[PDB]
Amino acid sequence: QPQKCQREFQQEQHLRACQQWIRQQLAGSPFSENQWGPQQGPSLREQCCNELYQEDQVCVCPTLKQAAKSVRVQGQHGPFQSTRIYQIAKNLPNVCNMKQIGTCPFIAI
Repeated sequence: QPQKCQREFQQEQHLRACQQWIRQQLAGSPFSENQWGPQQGPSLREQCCNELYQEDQVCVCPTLKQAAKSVRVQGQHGPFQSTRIYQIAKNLPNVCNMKQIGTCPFIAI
């Protein structure tokens, strides 16, 4: 909503490790050893948890909704990914406390 960040976050410094680790929750990524998911890329949470905060708190959200909106869809995939994509992107600010105030206090989805 706030362009002050929605204009600086999407300007040319969106997210990836944040909107990418979630992509590892599917078959959209390879696998080798054991791990919560991205065994070959475990360094994504502590990375995104920062790569999402590095843009300040005015970017932590709802701006993130962006990097999360393009976490999969990119033309028309109907209501499917966003559902879980969000149900798994809502636990990010839970273990990556990056929103003290409450920009995107979503979860009841």
